[PDB]
Amino acid sequence: AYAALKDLTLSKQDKVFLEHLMTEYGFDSTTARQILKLKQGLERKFSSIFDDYTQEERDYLLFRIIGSVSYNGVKWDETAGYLSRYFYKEVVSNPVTGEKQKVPKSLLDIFQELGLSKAEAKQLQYNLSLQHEMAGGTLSTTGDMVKQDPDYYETAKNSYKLVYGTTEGFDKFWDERLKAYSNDGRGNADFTHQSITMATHLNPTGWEGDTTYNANERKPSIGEDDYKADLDSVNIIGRMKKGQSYQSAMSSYYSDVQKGHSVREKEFLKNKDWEKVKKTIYDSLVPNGINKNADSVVKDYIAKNYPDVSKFLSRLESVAG
Ligand SMILES: [Ca+2]
Ligand SMILES: [Ca+2]
Ligand SMILES: [Ca+2]
Repeated sequence: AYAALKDLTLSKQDKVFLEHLMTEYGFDSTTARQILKLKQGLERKFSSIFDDYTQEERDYLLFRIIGSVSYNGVKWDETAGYLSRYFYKEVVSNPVTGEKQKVPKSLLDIFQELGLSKAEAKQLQYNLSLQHEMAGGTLSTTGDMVKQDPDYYETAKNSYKLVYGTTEGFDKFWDERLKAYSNDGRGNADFTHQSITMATHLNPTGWEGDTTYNANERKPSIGEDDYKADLDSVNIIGRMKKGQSYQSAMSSYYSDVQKGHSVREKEFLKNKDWEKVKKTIYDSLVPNGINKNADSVVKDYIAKNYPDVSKFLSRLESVAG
């Protein structure tokens, strides 16, 4: 655990970054180092010294690629941007003409272009999806899965063998990852959710989608994993806009979160007006028959019908004063 990061052969800044990935989301050193490998591939592919790209574009690409594990399809391409603009293979499309066409690269092929081996790419994708599904603390140990949903258990087991090549150790692995990714059931930030939120905010062309009736999703849904992801997206993007890279801003932010008190909520309320947040959620969730000025009535309505959004409001209200 501690023993893994002594030798390495990473800058002090990179080790700090790896440790934040591990602490905040639950990744072990193996997965965290694979995420660092992706980032290093982006710097080799999109230079600011030998080419034209910027650090913010490289940070966007990292968020966009990690997000695509869980958020894909044309609805997300229009929203967070098309990865095919940056990752493709060209093939002769008409043998007589010589005309070529650019064929979009799959997510696993993007991972390998950026430096991961085929096995590393499969492991990274799997662990990013696991963290995404487990972060909210709604999933079960294999021991409870067997009894409750035996078909989900054998499905999950098959996915693990697909990745690692064996069924051996699935129960121990799943239970170990469930404790780490879910923060022992209490909730960690949903990393792919945070990533696609940040990618969307950095696309040249979050909490609001999760707290309102937007079309696409399951209505409002803001479990603890999305609460942290949504607020941390806004906070870290804000630090980046002030001049920091993603690695610097997230390192400074998670350090500050540890050193302070309710820093996640206080910093969110400095980026987003508490009254605008309240108003956005009220207009979307509260029917016109309820006087929105009668704040005690509204809070009891939300508390009864949207317990997750209620906690979201209670936590911010608490720090708004
Ligand atoms: Ca989530
Ligand atoms: Ca402000
Ligand atoms: Ca209801």
